Amino acid sequence: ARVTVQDAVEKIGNRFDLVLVAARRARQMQVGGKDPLVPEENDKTTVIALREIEEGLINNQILDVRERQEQQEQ
Amino acid sequence: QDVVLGLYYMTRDCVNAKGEGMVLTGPKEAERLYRSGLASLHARVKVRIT
Amino acid sequence: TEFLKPRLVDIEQVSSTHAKVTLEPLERGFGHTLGNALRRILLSSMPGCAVTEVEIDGVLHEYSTKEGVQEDILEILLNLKGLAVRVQGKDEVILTLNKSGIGPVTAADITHDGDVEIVKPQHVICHLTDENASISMRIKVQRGRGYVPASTRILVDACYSPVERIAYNVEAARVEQRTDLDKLVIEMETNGTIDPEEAIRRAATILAEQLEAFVDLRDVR
Amino acid sequence: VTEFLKPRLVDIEQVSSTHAKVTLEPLERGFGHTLGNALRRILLSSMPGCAVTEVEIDGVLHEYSTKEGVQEDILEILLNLKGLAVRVQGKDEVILTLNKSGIGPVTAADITHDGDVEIVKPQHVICHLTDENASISMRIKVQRGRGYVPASTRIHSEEDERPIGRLLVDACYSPVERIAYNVEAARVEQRTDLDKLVIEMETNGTIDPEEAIRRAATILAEQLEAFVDLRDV
Amino acid sequence: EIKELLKLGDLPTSGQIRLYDGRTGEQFERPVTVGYMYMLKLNHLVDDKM
Amino acid sequence: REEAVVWDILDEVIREHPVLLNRAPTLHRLGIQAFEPVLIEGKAIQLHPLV
Amino acid sequence: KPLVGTGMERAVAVDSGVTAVAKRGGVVQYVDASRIVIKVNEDEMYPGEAGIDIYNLTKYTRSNQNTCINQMPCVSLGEPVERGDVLADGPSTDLGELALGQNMRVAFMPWNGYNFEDSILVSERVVQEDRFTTIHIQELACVSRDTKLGPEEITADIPNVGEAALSKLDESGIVYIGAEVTGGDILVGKVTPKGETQLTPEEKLLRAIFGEKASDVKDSSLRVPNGVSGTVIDVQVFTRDGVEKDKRA
Repeated sequence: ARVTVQDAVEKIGNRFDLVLVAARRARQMQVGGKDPLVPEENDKTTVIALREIEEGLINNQILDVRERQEQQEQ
Repeated sequence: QDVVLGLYYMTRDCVNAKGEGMVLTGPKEAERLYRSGLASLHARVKVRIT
Repeated sequence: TEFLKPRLVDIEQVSSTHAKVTLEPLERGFGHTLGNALRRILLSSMPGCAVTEVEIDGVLHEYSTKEGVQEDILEILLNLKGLAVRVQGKDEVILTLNKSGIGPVTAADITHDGDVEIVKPQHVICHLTDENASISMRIKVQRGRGYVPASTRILVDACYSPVERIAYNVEAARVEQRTDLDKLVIEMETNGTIDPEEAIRRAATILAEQLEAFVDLRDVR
Repeated sequence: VTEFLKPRLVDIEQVSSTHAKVTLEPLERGFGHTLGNALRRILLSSMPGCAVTEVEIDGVLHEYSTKEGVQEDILEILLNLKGLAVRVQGKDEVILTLNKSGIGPVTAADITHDGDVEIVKPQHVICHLTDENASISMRIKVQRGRGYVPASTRIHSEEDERPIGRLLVDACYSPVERIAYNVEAARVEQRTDLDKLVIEMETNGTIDPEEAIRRAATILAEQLEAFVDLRDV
Repeated sequence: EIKELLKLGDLPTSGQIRLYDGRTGEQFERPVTVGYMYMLKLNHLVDDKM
Repeated sequence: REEAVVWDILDEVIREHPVLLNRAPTLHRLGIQAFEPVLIEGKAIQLHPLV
Repeated sequence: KPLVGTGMERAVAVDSGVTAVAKRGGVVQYVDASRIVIKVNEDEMYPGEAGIDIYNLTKYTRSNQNTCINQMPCVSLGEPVERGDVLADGPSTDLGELALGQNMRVAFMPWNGYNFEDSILVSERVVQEDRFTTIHIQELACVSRDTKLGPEEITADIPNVGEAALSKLDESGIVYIGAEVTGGDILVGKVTPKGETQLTPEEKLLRAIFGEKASDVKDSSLRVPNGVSGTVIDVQVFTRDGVEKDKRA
């Protein structure tokens, strides 16, 4: 479970900003804002966020849109 | 010294095998090898490969 | 004295040809016991109804080429060894073959009986026939176990068990006090005649009724 | 398949004192090696057995100190009582005494023969009796149980805070030492598919060999019950 | 003068005895040199480093 | 006191957590590598044979 | 003993130093742990009233790097002993030959990957037989004398005592011989009474709450740290002129 993040290396052009994207996703997944779509088989919230990045439903742009729509609704 | 040794022994060809020249599919050689009457050397035998 | 009975999941896989059963948890040094028991109880001695003898009309000698086949006179033998047709009522029956035209031999074209039940029409016996008609052949099946290399003249290996590969994996368990235990994962593949869990049940009945001569006195509660 | 050929026990021999040649004449195509490989590993892995668990010695405090009037240390005496073999039938925990003073070696039959304690070895070596003064009073506890359990597991989940004098012994039961088996050709005038197998068991006068093979068959019959009688989770 | 002490005590001169398996119980290949040598135990162990 | 609840919590935490391993002489960059722990009886770690 | 020997291990074992050498010996009259007496010889004898050579064996003593020294008796009652040979076997010096290793069954097999790059495989028989089992005697020496305050008494019925330590001490001071040590327990206790200091009244209320001895001493007993657990052997603290009461010394 979440061995290599090679799919995000193929999708997102850089892998060093991928760590900041994954931390920004995982803090929102562990505090609140969106329910986990991946069930907790044997993993924690950061591994679920990394698997959601590996599936290809989140990147820097989607998290920027999410941050702007969370700052707009306040 | 262990994995290379094992993959060198199980893939080394040698003559005078037990039950020579059998025509057989892919996974059925593990079916034949585990019980009895088959060596791992098994030279010059044409079988199925995908 | 005391032991433990496992209560977890048993079968969660694709029920067509894959089989991965889980046995957690057990006792230390016993996954190998059940593995070595089921392997030699299901692999070497298991009844079946596979193809024993194939007699084609023509040359009664080696590799039988140029007798109504084009690409290979030996691949049809492997295709008939891969086919498993169960027999319910009788013991030994002989089937024929009828094919017309150029194309792959359809398994549904074989004339079946009440006890003859083909497992799948998609099995191709022969592929390339460059002739307007084909030559019939006798296919005799038996109910004998003991898959051995055949050395009996007048020819292919009669298959005993419908499975093709058996292996087992031993994994540690996460019980509270006992750590080094056995989680038996049996990876075994079946061609698709009978479902694999009933084959595991048949090996279990072999191991059960094999040992009923020693559990007579005293009674096992 | 009508598998009616069942193995029966027959003509169990006994050569000197310990190993009993248990013979199985009805066999099958290839079930001899399977039955031997299962039976030896199940018998050597898990079977009930009784041996010395701890000893309370009157007149000493700990196991590292020595005792007067003997030719053997107390820790070596506990290691020799670790290899002491005895069987019990009535209960599980049996406390046994031992009191003799004199000149000469002591035996295993020196202790009090009770209805539950059946001492099988006459020539066991314990610490000797040197000259005129050796007050040996050992309270040997024999406990029925299972395979090898260390002393730290015995201390764990047992809050008693034992007094000084109770010396713990590592539970080295070892009921069966070696099992040698092979496959031999069976009786003539058959279907030319029968074999036979002989099993030697170093059960050293503690557990009966027929009881041992029936216990092994019972464990192998009882551990296969996650099979055919199956339920959904 | 070592092969004669081998074959005196009912042992082969090659010093190789065929071993079976403890996990699968099957027969191994060509026989394996077994014996009894003089072995030691060092000071360094896990109870003074963990 | 080693009750079963903290054994279950230990099994839950150790199953999914990265743990770094390294050597006290570290002259390569390959020395510091993360892995996943498993409760194994004894008090000595094992090292993976491809490491 | 080494089945694969050299031949010079006899000269090593007779000159190792920790042995029981023979000087004008003979028939051994009495064999015991740290007690062996020898009958006087009639042929080779001294004119000094037939002095008896008695060897005191050093058994279960501490060596360097946490090693137990033992002296296993080899001779019996009523056998003549000549000159040159050994009478008692020392640590790993069985029968008068140096044997500091053992002999177990060796099979040369790469088995199941458990022997990768010249490893060692040990089964359960070696664990059950308790071979290669050694005894580490750890020293826990402490000082309770000649500080800058004054003379001290041994442990003075020290406060901050546990229930297992109250079950360990018989009367006062050092615990009973053969007690158990698990985790942090009071093994060596000491006090430090001051002559001219501040008596610190702030902890005085603690003296009213917890502590048998007055808490103004502020002592620190040498407890057993983590990683050390076992059983004590002997008490050989101190010898000096003008012996005091000394409940355990």
